Amino acid sequence: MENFQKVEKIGEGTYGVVYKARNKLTGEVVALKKIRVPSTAIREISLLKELNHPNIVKLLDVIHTENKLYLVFEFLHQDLKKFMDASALTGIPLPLIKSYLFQLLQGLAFCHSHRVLHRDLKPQNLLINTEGAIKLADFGLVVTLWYRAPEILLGCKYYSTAVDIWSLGCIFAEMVTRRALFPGDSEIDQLFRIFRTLGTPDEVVWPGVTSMPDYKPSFPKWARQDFSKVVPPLDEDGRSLLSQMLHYDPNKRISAKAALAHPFFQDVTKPVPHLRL
Ligand SMILES: CN1CCN(c2cccc3nc(-c4n[nH]c5cc(-c6ccc(N)cc6)ccc45)[nH]c23)CC1
Repeated sequence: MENFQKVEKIGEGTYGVVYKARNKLTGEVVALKKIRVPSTAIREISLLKELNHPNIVKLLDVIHTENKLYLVFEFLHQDLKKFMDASALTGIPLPLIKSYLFQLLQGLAFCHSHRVLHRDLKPQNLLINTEGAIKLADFGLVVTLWYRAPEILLGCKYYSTAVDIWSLGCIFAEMVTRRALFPGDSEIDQLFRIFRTLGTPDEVVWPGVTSMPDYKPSFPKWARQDFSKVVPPLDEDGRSLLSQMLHYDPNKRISAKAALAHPFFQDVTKPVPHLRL
């Protein structure tokens, strides 16, 4: 760790803190996460090092010394959140939204084929570069609930890769409308905001829902809203794909692999964004 000079504090979480740092040796500029421990986690992390893909932020090295764990990541220059904020008055052009969505589905298809889940996708841990790339970061092993799948909120303990598809659907929506799709400030408000838009789930659309740990018969019954009202600007191919990413039933929810074959992506390209760094 003496091999690193911290340049500036990049992020703070409930696990650790992230710094932009320079390797006094390699010369490289990297993102250094200071985790503040389980041997099983040492092996869990050791496995993430092999999980290498163009759309996953590279774990360059793992450094375990004393009562600290440091993870050295590939550095990227901006997060999607900042880019969304910066594009808020014009909106991200559709071709770029499509490219980012496609690339993220590629990243997820990869992860998921290795039975790895992200669990906590959000704009803040999606990182972009000048080349038009977007990458998955901050894999999960005040907390924002806005992107949480309904099965998680209802207490499902052994949830699936489908949770990441739900999160990405919410992010897709957000890029298109320039507003959070489900901005809840508590678990129940998150759940109820979902219900109010997509309708209160029942056994018809989601077999087994009523026997989930935190499901309550006393949940209010709201009707599903018209989808054309939810992401207006978006064309029918986009809305179609979104609806399949936001299916209640995790087993009906589209896979990353299947989503990549959706008609929406027939004309996909790779624009370059204009980044102000
Ligand atoms: C809230 N945001 C976060 C992003 N922040 C940020 C701003 C500007 C440039 C940034 N570059 C990063 C970054 N590069 N590489 C990373 C790797 C992880 C990582 C961490 C954990 C894992 N597991 C994998 C990768 C997290 C963050 C980064 N983050 C940046 C701005 C504030």
